[PDB]
Amino acid sequence: STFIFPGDSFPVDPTTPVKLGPGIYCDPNTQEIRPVNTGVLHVSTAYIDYSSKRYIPSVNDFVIGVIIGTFSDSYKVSLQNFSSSVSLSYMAFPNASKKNRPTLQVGDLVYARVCTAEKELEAEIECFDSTTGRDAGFGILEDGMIIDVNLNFARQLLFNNDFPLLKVLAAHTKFEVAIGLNGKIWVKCEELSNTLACYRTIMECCQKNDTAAFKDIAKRQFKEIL
Amino acid sequence: YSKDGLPNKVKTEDIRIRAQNFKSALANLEDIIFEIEKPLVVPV
Amino acid sequence: DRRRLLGPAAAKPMAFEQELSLHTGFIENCNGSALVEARSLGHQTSLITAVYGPRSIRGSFTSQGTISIQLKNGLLEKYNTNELKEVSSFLMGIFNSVVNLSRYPKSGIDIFVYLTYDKDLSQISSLIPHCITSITLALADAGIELVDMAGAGEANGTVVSFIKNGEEIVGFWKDDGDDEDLLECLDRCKEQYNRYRDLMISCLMNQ
Amino acid sequence: KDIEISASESKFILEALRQNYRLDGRSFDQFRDVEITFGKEFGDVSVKMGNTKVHCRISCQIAQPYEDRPFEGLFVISTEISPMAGSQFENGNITGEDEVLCSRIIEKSVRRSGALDVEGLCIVAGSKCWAVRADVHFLDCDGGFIDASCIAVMAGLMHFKKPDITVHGEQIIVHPVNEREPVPLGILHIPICVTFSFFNPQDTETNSEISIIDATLKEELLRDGVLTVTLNKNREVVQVSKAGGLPMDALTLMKCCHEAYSIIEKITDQILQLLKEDSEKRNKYAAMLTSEN
Amino acid sequence: FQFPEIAYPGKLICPQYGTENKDGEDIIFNYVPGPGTKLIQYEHNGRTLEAITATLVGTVRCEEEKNILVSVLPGFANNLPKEGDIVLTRVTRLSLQRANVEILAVEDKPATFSVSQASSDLGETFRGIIRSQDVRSTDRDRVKVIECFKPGDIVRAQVLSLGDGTNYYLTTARNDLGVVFARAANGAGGLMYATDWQMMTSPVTGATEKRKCAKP
Amino acid sequence: MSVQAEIGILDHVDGSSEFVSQDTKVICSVTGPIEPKARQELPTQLALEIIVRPAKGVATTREKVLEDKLRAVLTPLITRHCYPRQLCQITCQILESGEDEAEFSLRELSCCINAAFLALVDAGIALNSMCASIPIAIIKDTSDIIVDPTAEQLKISLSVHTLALEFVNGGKVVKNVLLLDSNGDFNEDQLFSLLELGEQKCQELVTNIRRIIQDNISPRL
Amino acid sequence: TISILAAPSGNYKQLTLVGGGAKITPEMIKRSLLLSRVRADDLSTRFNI
Amino acid sequence: SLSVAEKSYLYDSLASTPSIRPDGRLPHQFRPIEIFTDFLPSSNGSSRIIASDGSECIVSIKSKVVDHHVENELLQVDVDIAGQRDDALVVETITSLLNKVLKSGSGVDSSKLQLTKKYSFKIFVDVLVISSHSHPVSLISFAIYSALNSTYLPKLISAFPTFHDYDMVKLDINPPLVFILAVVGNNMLLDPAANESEVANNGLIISWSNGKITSPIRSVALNDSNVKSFKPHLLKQGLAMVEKYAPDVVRSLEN
RNA sequence: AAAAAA
Ligand SMILES: [Mg+2]
Repeated sequence: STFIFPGDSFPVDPTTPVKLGPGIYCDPNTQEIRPVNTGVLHVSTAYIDYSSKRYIPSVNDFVIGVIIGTFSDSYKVSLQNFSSSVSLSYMAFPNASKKNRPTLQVGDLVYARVCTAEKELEAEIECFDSTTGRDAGFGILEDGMIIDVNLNFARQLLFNNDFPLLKVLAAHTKFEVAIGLNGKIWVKCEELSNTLACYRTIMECCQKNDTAAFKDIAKRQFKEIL
Repeated sequence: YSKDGLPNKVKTEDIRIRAQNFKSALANLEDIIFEIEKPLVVPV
Repeated sequence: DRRRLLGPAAAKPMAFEQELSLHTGFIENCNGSALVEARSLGHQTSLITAVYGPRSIRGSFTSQGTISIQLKNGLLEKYNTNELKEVSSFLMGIFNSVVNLSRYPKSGIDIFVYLTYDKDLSQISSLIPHCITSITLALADAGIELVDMAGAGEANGTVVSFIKNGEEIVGFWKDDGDDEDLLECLDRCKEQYNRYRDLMISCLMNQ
Repeated sequence: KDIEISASESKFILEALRQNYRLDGRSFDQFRDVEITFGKEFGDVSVKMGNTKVHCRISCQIAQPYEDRPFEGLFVISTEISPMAGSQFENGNITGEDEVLCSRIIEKSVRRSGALDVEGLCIVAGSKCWAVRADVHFLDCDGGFIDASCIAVMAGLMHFKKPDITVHGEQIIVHPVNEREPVPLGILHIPICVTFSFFNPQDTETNSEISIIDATLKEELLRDGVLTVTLNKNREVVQVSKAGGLPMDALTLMKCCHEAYSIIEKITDQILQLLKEDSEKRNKYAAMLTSEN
Repeated sequence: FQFPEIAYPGKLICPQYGTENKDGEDIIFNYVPGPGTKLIQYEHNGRTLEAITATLVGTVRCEEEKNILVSVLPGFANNLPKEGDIVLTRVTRLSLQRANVEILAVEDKPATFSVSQASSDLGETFRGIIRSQDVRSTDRDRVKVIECFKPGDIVRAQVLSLGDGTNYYLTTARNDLGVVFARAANGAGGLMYATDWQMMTSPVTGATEKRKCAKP
Repeated sequence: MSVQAEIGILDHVDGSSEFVSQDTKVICSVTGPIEPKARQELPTQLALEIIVRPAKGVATTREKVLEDKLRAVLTPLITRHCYPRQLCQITCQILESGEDEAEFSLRELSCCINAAFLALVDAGIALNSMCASIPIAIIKDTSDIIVDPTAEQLKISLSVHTLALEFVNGGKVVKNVLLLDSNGDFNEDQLFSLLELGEQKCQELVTNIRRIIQDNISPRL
Repeated sequence: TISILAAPSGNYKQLTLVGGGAKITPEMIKRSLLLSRVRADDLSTRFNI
Repeated sequence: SLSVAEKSYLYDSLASTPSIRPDGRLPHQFRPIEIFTDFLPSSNGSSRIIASDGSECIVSIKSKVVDHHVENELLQVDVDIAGQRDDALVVETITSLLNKVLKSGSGVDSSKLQLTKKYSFKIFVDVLVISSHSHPVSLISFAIYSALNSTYLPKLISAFPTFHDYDMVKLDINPPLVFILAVVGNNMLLDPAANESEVANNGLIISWSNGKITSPIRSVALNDSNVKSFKPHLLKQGLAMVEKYAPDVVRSLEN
């Protein structure tokens, strides 16, 4: 693998046009491209994969947020603790209305995507994609349980279909699941013992971080509750 | 301090003409002129 | 103490013709400043007064200005903090009549008076007319509107501040001394007032 | 700053407690396994309960005793919480409710319980004496502040050894560590705190209460009651602190004293063992260095 | 003017009312207090008296407008943001429906300016808010605030209404109002200059950022 | 100068690190980018909240100096214009003095710098370059320059020093000196002889630091 | 910034160098230490104290 | 906090030649109070005063033993106002003022507290202001007065330390009184009400000892708004007003 | 310191 360090020279020649991305920084004065994080450089597209527990607002990202406040203009939703609030408009719901407002209390789990996210402006999310049949699991998440994981474990789970988690958990139990890019995973089952079994697995899988240890953990966790 | 390392009191008139030189130069700034190529425009 | 360096706490401290000098506007940190030095007999006093304002207070609905005065010990630690607060309260009772408060709505004027050096060969009673002199100069130098020039005098521990050319009184401080000195102290301090007034006016015009 | 908890979590954890289940897969009377690691210097001690990580360092200095108690010594505890444990904790805040609580609880466990001999810390009566300070460093916050800080302080004091002092007239001299061995502080008994968390769920409504031991950070936010009982191996109650919260019977109070005694006894024998293993660790190392001379 | 030219605080200038004899008719001069003066009450001969008294050390000026105005001019405080004035401000924060700033200096009248000295790290500086509808006269309804202003950029505006005693309400609708001084990447890059009214370029790194520019 | 370090020892923090040098052990933690207080807000750049607590007692003016010196190093490192109006909490807790804390605070300073930078890496913050800090001392008698000394070597030392350099291009080329502290009696010749040995030893720890990150970050990816 | 504590004897005491805006060339240190020596030698003997 | 419509009404009413007070009081009338004494067994002396507006002040008198050669001040007055800090401006002002009112060389005889040539009794005066709708300097003063009139100390045995185990000494002294005055227009007022002080042009703090006016004497601003300068004849009038109406209040508080 | 019917 090719490991990258901040401040190091950029291997990619400046001759051929290359689109930017997360992980690299374009100097507003010297106009030189330099890495600002530590990880593996992926060139297809140029970006850097680095370990981070803190999520930042970005366009077209699926996130699971919690309503921390209800205003007259929009909703105040926290995608993560201590981070700045996000603006969820009333018109950001399917079958929107003028006078009539969507029913959401403080503490309700919402599965939405980030539409407009500026660095110097308050981010905004919408409870309907733009668009994928208006139903990618978007909306209020009733009951269930959520778990905090690092951003590395969250993105690989949602995007990569070769990740042996949804594959190994589907065999142990039948359930619906929603994964956000802010390190939040929402899983709901029928019986509470199944949800608890799923929580303990992801908690241990994220800690150990091993692709081939998924089946081993899931086997001993589901047999522990019985 | 000069090259010999001896302290020299700066005249009170010295700083005056410094302000007179600055306020005069700052009041009227030279217009920065830069040209950009336009291959899409044509003469008459 | 985790704020300053007090040193070893197991240690102990050490155990053993009127003339005026006025200078104003020598501090660029504030809006107005003043230096007052007085030497008489075997007792001299040097203090500095700084005035910061008038500066706007956010959310303030006051239709007039707000004056705050605080005395500090520059060098010699003599006067009690409790007594410094008392004089401060006395001083503010004076300038609230002197300062045209109607000019600065929703604003506040902070006044800092540093008591630097005071040699003595009550006690703080003698410094009071000098504090009034300093503040009145620092306020007038700052641009703060004053209805009249505030000045005072000290006679047998009896301090009384005058405005409108001694016709009225803006402050009265009586401590220790004796009795039946009412008429005498009012006449002696009135002379000190007029003397301090003209030197204060001259101080503002000359520089 | 405050921790935002979802409505779904609050319903899930509460329902799980009714089914005798919890997130970290523990029991109601079970206490988190505590590991104790000593540093190079004497007095330095690290205590870890699950994800909860704390640190303690015992120091000493020559000072003067109070005029009220000239025949006694001086003892003080620092429980100041840094944002290192989480952004939830502000920087330099001694006015914290649960923060001053943890400080007083462990203070009552050491001073008023006669755990540490302050009379033996007195060099000269009414003149000079020893001043023992215990600074608790809260590294990671997963809950159980009171419990973890209670072990760290106690384990540290028994592992701490003050320099030997000999009185010469009115002059106080200090012996180096290489010339003489430091004398350990005298401890009569070892108090250990156990924190209880109470819950009052709805539905399945006449009589229903849930009490767990050493709750995690997520369980600590949802509790309706707080109880801290301090017990030792001497079959006696050091101190117990219950302020408001969910009102409970006197029977359930002693029910929590019986469940705690089995816990404090198990870890006190663990502390004494780890003190024994570390004492002999420095003994075998002292003999090996001498043999190579 | 038969009245003292130089005036220290507490010096009597002129009585309440005045009159003179000219052209066989009595002309009434009405003395009114002004900046530096204060109408107060004095007592003499057992009878009340009202007279204009200076409160600030300086020279006395008697002017008339289309009545005699008595004011004292010192050798800042009097200058305060009022409806119609032009004010240089700096962007403190950006929101979606508006843009709040802080007042630095105020344009005088016939350029010269009056700098308001205050601590920017406290908040004692006057704060102002520019509405999204007050950005430009062109398309008042839909205006993208991100493409107009930027944190740190200097904006020349005109105050409409003072509103409450907290925030001032400005506008950049006209041509001579907008972002004056700005740098690339929130101040990280080089200096940028104003070319088009809705476009700001930088003749150094070749960077171009969308702002609301004024007329040179 | 054999050291030891770990990455991500804390859970509820965005990024953390644990540095070990001789006897002085300083654990650090970093949370950000998060919501800043009204008093800390910076419209353009990124706000830095730096906290340094000692091993014994409460933080005093001494630690206020440590925070101020640490701030000077971490400031040019972090790209502040990537996170406008935001907060970064950097807390450094000293577990062991590793020296005489009353007379010398320059050993702990270097460790606070090292631990902080590692936490910045773990938390995933935009950094312009890399950094490494080492404690230096000069004995009165021997008059030799010792890189990363011990406790007993400081007591008999004439002058103490602290060097922190910024490294670019594979941790070889030095962009600029971030921090240079010196206390005690020393001349000009000893100064340029300090950087001669310092820059060499700094790069030794830079390449040492780089391999520590690789061993910890890569398994996560 | 550069902070220097220079003595008339020629030696130095406190040396604080922090570069946060530009590179610090060794030629500027020698220029700083040169200017600090004369500055300290001027303050050493000025009022004859 | 009165409206301007109230302030303009009360001013025109008080500044009038036949000055009409809002409660009908004459310029020399005092509002009815209530004094309780000797209710603290743990203390040598105690007092409690209730006012008309609901103002309340509790004063405690305790003592100990110390050398009078090493201690110049044998009388320490401490003031704690409810809902107020110990370093507050008004608190430390009154704390400093009362110490000047009750001092060993001002208004209190130092020979009264003299037991032997070596040791003497030092009196600690504590003040707790429960409620305050105005300047408590006069209210506290009447409380400290009644507290010192009823005091009991350990009785001496020898002469010129040992004390009597049962019998006690009753300290008989003449404690100073402090009367606050209000200057409204050209009229003087005694015992200013809450609402009266907010419109008063100025104010006076005058002490009283042994049937005579004594220090400290201050000129306090009862407010921060309508504060204006006053003619010297008002000070002579105010002092004379206190002078003639003081034997009346002293006589009342004596019973 | 918005909300309910039609
Ligand atoms: Mg109080």
